Amino acid sequence: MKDNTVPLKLIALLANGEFHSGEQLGETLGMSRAAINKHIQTLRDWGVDVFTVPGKGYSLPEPIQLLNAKQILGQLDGGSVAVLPVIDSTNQYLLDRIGELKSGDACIAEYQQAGSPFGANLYLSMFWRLEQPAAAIGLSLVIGIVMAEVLRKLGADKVRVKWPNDLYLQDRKLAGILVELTGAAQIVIGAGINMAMWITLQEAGINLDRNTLAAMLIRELRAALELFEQEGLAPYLSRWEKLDNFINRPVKLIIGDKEIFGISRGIDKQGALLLEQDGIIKPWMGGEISLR
Repeated sequence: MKDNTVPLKLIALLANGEFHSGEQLGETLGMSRAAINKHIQTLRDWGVDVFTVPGKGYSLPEPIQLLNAKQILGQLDGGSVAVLPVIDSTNQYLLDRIGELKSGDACIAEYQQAGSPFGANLYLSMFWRLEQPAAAIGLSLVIGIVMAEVLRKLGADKVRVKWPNDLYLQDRKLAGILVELTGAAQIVIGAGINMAMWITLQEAGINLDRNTLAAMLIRELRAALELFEQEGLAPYLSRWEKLDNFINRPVKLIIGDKEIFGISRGIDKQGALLLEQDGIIKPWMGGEISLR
């Protein structure tokens, strides 16, 4: 894989949001001001905002945070966790290593070359092997709960879930989850949170430490999945209820070509959407919910 140490090392230098000159950078990095100039371009290539001013140098319109493996692993117990601020995709990374992983192994990033600028979002993926493809929708629901739960704990109180895989805030999307199965069912979960700049944590006054958020999520996700793996959904049913962004609200459910109108009533014990239409209530196992 490509080596991005310098740019990173560099972005780290500039991170404080102040001004720094090539001379300045060069000596700390031990290299020509010509090189620096070269690495600045990269940053630029990653969506990073690095302003330049003649008799002044370079700086960032805003100080920032960077994943820091140390910190993260410092607050975790066991299991591999690959912290790669820069990567193609968190999911593929895992996908490609299906044979060397274990349930719980993870991968974290703040920029995906594959696909959104460096640091705007938090990416996380985790691997898990269920004893039996018995979950899925179940699974996705659990992931939203936890994540919503975790965010709340750090203070983003109005975070809610959107069946069956998004997180919402003020009726806008803040995060998305994805689940992928592999032909013992091998799964790779992935999620992306909108940290900073559809809505974002910053956008709404919340300013979390990303390393801690990463830490908790992994911890928490790992706990929840093993709970899932043996009790299924039962233990979340009530939790889902308190978080449902749309429960008892009129929604529109697009299922294929079909645009179906109704009132959300939550989910069933199987994680199915309960849609009530004209005094009738039925469970739907797929579709895209939207506000109507």
